[PDB]
Amino acid sequence: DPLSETKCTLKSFTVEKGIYQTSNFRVQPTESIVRFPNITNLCPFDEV
Amino acid sequence: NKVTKGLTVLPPLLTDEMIA
Amino acid sequence: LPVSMTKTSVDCTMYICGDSTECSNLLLQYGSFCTQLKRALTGIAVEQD
Amino acid sequence: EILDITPCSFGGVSVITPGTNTSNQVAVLYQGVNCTEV
Repeated sequence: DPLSETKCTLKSFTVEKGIYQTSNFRVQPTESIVRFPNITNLCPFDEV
Repeated sequence: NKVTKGLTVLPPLLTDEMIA
Repeated sequence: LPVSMTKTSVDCTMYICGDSTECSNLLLQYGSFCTQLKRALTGIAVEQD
Repeated sequence: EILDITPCSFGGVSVITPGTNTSNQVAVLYQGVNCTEV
């Protein structure tokens, strides 16, 4: 929970009154994607 | 009127109305 | 007379690496540089206020 | 087609809390984020 996340950043088990910035919000990644143009102009292996 | 990536510009505590 | 300047804060991990996790793993070997910079910037902001 | 490589919705976080010697409840602040998007 955010309170424990605050303790984790301050490296302490007691937190004084105030406002503390701890970490950030980026929707985590998920997949891996690769894209390349259409595979055309194949080498003429058949001719040999 | 005469004055015009992990980096954040925090707004000031006192708004311009409060200073005025 | 200028009185206060721009209050700014830095996210050390996102600036240094962005969103690569193993790069942050490598940052974990560098200790508390990021904590020091965050403390300095927070002190600057509260000083402006 | 052009794909805007928006960085995975990233934003700073901040926890408002009284002293643990007083209470345990906390409040969370997401600066720079309209919270219809959270």
